[PDB]
Amino acid sequence: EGLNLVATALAVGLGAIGPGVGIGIIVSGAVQAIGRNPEIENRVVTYMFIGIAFTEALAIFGLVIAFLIGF
Amino acid sequence: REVMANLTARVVGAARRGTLLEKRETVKSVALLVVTPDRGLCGSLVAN
Repeated sequence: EGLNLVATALAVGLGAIGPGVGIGIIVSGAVQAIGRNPEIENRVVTYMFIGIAFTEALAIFGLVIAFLIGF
Repeated sequence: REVMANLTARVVGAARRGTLLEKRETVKSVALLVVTPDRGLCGSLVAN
């Protein structure tokens, strides 16, 4: 029936729930840390991104499913 | 003094120590605090 559309919607939404909060936490922490100490900026960002990216992998996984169920 | 010792053992960051703890490289201007007895008869100290 239309259960595949509900599946696609659930995949995208439930994938988006967690990564949004996590990425907010990452960038908030990095901004606060740089504000405290500027000279460490280029290091924390270098870690920031190699953290941040990992999270969206999960989200992207959902998006991948959000198409695999779609077609 | 030991409070200085402990705290300086930490916060070694030059930017963190940019406040007073920093060592000016140019040293273009310097200042001397001289404490001299107020009344004489002190002997050779006032002059020394």
